[PDB]
Amino acid sequence: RGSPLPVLSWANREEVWKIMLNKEKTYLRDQHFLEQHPLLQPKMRAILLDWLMEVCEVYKLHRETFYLAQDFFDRYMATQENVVKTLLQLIGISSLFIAAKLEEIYPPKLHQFAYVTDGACSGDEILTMELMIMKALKWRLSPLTIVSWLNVYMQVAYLNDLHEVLLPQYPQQIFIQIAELLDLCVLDVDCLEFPYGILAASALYHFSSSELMQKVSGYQWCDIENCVKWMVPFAMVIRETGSSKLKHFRGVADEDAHNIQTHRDSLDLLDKARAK
Amino acid sequence: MFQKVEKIGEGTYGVVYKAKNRETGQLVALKKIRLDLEMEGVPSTAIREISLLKELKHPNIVRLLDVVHNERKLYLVFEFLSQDLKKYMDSTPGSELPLHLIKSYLFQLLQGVSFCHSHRVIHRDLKPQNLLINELGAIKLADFGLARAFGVPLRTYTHEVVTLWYRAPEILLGSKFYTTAVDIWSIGCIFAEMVTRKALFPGDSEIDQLFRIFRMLGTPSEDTWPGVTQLPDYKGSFPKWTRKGLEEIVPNLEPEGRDLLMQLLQYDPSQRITAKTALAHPYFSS
Repeated sequence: RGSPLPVLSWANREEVWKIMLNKEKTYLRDQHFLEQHPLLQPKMRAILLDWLMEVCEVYKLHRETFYLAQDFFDRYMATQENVVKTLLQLIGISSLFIAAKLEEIYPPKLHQFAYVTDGACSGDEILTMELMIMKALKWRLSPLTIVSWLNVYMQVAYLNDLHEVLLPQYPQQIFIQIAELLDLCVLDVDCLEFPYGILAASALYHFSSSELMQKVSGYQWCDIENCVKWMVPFAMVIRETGSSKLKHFRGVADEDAHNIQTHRDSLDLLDKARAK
Repeated sequence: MFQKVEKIGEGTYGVVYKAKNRETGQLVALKKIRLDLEMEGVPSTAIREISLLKELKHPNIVRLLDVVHNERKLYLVFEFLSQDLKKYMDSTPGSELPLHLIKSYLFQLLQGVSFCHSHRVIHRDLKPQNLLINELGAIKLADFGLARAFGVPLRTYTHEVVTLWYRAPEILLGSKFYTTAVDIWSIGCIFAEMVTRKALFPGDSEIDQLFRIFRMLGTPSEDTWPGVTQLPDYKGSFPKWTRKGLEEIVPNLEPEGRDLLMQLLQYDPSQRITAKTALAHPYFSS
């Protein structure tokens, strides 16, 4: 797929894109990883990731932090076997601790990561697990997340006359509306069949057009068609329940509020969506 | 395990050492993290440095050879290079850098930085101490502990970044956004330091740092830097110094070098030359 980026002062736009596309080749996902954990059920992954989104909203963590944690959790579980369901909480909160230290300026302290587990996970258990995760991933902790792709697509959609790519200039409401569909989709392990850039392009298509999807992603219909069809019931349930409004967060500039991870009762929505 | 031939300083996390691998006899540099002393486990700076250097591979970027977790210590194993540019310039051979070497070091610096930016990485601590030189003429960016992988587009990041003397004015004036441009400013400062043998702007505070820059380049205005008066730590009460001619500061530098220095030290981050454009500059042409 050709580069949707404008001419850049700071790089060759085609190299910058090639490098981003090479990430999706380097960072692998496996929609069947739970076959290596044969008594785990996909609903257990849904419950764990939904809970991490709740922790993120409580502590005002970035959507980037949540999607780093989701990626770490999914890639780590794909490297292991026979994990007992009682350890998913520890793996998830340790994934989010790593993501938070990477991505936040002032991440919560270890004691808050332990605190939110209501006695199930000590600080020491989280420090052991973070090293287990980072070694199993070979310190590959720089994926291009689902939400990073939405961010780049929104910037291309709304690009000003100066072709400025680094200073953000898209509206907040379209961004959180598409992210909300993505947050629902990521609770279903079948989402991992699709590259993260294709999951994001597909949720964008469901909120826009073929013409905008092609302009911002460079994908052709044939690339996203299977993802778009898989996403239909998820988009429907979001359109029927209605989209959430932009929230205000204590100490967050109201113009940056769209970058903060939110939480709604998505397990309800998930049931309805997988029902169809 | 690793034959710790010598200590060679302290760092962003823990302490630094020269050493030899027993099963190879190969020289390495060792950063030791004492996990027993870290309440937050592996420090953010180390997770960032390791993750970035696992994938950021270029002739003008220091190589991370291994990461070793043994007992309650984490060791970052880097390739060994003889010394940094600061230690080189402070020593007798290096007191007077030839004009050809200043040019070949700057070219390499820009190649390394250009590769970082094209890979969506901002270094945020470029200074002579963090540029490692080998015995063949190569120079490499080191200490990626203060770096960040940025989004396209990016968001607000850590407010106070870059060693004070190398810190761009958009940071000193508290801009909400900074870009890859903060790295180019640092390179401008490093270029001048190679030519003059001393720091271009050795401030003792943010305001002193800001004043030393304005004295040399003139006080920015809405005309030379649109939006500057709107910047949070801007004050109408700044003296209105006038731009010194650059030939007076770096007289032994060839005119095309002085042109390049001037483009690197544009105070408007919007107008500041990129590493990619700097590499195409006539200063580097034969």
